[PDB]
Amino acid sequence: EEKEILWNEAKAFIAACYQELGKAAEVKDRLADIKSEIDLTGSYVHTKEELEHGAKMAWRNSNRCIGRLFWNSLNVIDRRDVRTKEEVRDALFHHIETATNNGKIRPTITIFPPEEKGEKQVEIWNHQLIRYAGYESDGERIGDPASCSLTAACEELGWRGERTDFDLLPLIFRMKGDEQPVWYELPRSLVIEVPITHPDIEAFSDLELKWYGVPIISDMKLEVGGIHYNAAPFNGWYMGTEIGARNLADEKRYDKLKKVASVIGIAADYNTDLWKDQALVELNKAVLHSYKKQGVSIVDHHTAASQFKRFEEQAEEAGRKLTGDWTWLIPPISPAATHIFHRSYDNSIVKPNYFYQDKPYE
Amino acid sequence: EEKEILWNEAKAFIAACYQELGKAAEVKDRLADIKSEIDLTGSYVHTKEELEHGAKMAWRNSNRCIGRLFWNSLNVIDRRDVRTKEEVRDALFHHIETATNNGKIRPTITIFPPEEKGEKQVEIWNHQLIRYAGYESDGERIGDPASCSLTAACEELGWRGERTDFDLLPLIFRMKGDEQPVWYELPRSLVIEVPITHPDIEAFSDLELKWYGVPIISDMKLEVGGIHYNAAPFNGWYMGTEIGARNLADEKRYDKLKKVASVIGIAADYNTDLWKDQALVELNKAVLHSYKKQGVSIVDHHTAASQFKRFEEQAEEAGRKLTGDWTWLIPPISPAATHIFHRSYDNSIVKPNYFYQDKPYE
Ligand code: HEM
Ligand code: HEM
Ligand SMILES: CNCCN(C)c1cccc(CCc2cc(C)cc(N)n2)n1
Ligand SMILES: CNCCN(C)c1cccc(CCc2cc(C)cc(N)n2)n1
Ligand SMILES: [Cl-]
Ligand SMILES: [Cl-]
Repeated sequence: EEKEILWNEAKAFIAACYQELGKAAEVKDRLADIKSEIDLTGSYVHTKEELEHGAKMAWRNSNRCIGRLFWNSLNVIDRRDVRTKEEVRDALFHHIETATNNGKIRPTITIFPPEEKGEKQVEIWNHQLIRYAGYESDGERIGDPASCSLTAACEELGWRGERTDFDLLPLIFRMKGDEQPVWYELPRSLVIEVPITHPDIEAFSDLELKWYGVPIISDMKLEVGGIHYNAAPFNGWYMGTEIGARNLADEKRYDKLKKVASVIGIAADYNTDLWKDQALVELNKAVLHSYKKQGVSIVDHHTAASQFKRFEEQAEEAGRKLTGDWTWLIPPISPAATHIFHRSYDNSIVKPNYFYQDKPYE
Repeated sequence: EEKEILWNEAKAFIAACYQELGKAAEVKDRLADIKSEIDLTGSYVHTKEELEHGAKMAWRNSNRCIGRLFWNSLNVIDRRDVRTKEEVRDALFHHIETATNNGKIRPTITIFPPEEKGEKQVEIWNHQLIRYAGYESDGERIGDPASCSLTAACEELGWRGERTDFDLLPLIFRMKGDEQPVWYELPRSLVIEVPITHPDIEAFSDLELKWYGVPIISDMKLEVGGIHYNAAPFNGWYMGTEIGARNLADEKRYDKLKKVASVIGIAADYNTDLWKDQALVELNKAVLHSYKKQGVSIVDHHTAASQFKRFEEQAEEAGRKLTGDWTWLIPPISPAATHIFHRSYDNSIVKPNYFYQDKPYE
């Protein structure tokens, strides 16, 4: 069954990929090569062209992603050659540096060797390559609650956080053959962070808020033509609402709305004053202002939705079916102000794509 | 097939209704009475208790409605006795008066005779009993665009609007046997309206905005135990976002955000300033403030979601499955600030319920 699944996925991907690349005449011979390769080895190896276009198609097929207009300019780094934990570490350091690009963020994916018999070659434990630690002990909450379990797992391995609200977690990953992951502290020179200030309200800096520049998801599986790249971290630039309406605002994250209300000079006592909504708007204005002022890439949700509208138009013009997940495409601030809110989307799963996988901690 | 559908729906409804009312021992005899009644007449007649509880269950089963905590206090008015258009008109005038209750809004439904062989006895053309007219001619848009087709249909029948931005549409409905609906101007003494002002910004009144107090949906079908009450107008009180984030804000409705931005003293030039979000918050604050100041019932979306959370808890405690439509339950302002955003809902259809039906205009 395994090989049959692989071969069927392979035929569908190669046909589609080569058609898009204008190389349809080569499909037959390539498929023959593949079929024999599967027969002999139990798997097959993507050409660099297939891997690159496959990663791009996967992004294009990501139903929940509003940022898909730019799918074809994804920067794909082929690291299927890595064999050592130093090579992996250095490839991850390099991804951060090249994606960050001094603030002019480049959407990038680094692709490590794929699973073989479902056996992972490299297993990345981080949810994002750059993320803050979280702690909870004796009623005291410090840092990002979303990172509590990973933070505890790191501290089991000999790492120790300073217990600031913004401790950078180390990179942590496990190699095939090793029982325990290794961890490496992030060189701070690699990590751009942005202090949050407000364009009009000087007191906003009193909150001492900041966030990191580049979100780099490192725990999803890239699937291309039946091959499972469980380790393939990717990044874009932030949409401001992710920081201002979720990371800093959610009660189960940094939970800052009451403190925001206070610094902007409004009462936080009555639902009918809409103080939470007002605080959310000002926090989200501060986030965009701060990233722009520092020269770090960011997009606001209105511009992002406008770009997504163009992605819809491009899909129809290219004769491709559009798929989307309305519940994730609408922004968490003023969603009815975007065209997304007012239409529906087919939530069908198309491959290549990115998929969740089980955490090795928890 | 018709009678079989009716009989099956009847058995399911009577069993459930009588169980909830603690009258399960009476189910068998009542069902016998019903089965014979269907045999002889082709239909059956609800007792006043069944009709009342059926209307309440229907509201309780309305997946898209955040206001369902109060389903059991719905005020049901049985008008299955009406036969003349004057009786219908007067029943609709009465609904407005009793539901309005001098501003202390009472959720109310008035139930007219049901369809017989799919033949309607009374056909109400209004979408809501109280709504503003809309006009479009030679590039000029006046009033509420959502009412353009109904307004044109009214003016075909001899009505003429003053072409203000807030013309009250007449009541319009058709009786069985008549080819044309009749229309009746609404007595203004029956209609409470609220001028929109802002608690802090005096200039807000310069926009000369207002809205009506009571939303009374009059074009949905109530279905109870296989009986189709196509004419059964119902009302609640508004959630403020319906007025401030949709009716006055949508580009295809009153489209006021640019004018709001100007009166609150902010630029409306850059997406990254989040001027639309800021305008939406202030407009929505003004709406709540204005209804409260005038003593007209209204709920803000935070309080409404808190009530809905209690509805969820009540459902589990009563051993009833909960159904909901996430896409409609989340408010259009700060949805992630509500618990609704962070969970999922089973969107299954349970009867009794309210259903869309074809418009007789358009
Ligand atoms: C260029 C800037 C980008 C922006 C602003 C953006 C924005 C977003 C947002 C807001 C989400 C919603 C998920 C959440 O909030 O937790 C999302 C989902 C997603 N994005 Fe993007 N994205 C971008 C680039 C990328 C890239 C480069 C990839 C991969 C190559 C990608 C793949 C995805 C995937 C797979 C999801 C769904 C994750 C899930 O199911 O939980 N995005 N994106
Ligand atoms: C008491 C105050 C009430 C509030 C604040 C409320 C709020 C809402 C809101 C915001 C919607 C979303 C639909 C839209 O925005 O267009 C809705 C849907 C609905 N409500 Fe309520 N509601 C209330 C009372 C009632 C009552 C009394 C009934 C019937 C007895 C009812 C039946 C429904 C139905 C059937 C829908 C779905 C309509 C559709 O599918 O388009 N509601 N409600
Ligand atoms: C619902 N999403 C769960 C968390 N995961 C797996 C996830 C996956 C993709 C994107 C996100 C949001 C963080 C993010 C990532 C990227 C690549 C870009 C961006 N603007 N924001 N999160
Ligand atoms: C998506 N809804 C389409 C318009 N319809 C049919 C509809 C039906 C029920 C409720 C609404 C919103 C207006 C309304 C009605 C009622 C009874 C209460 C309320 N707060 N708001 N609209
Ligand atoms: Cl994030
Ligand atoms: Cl309305």
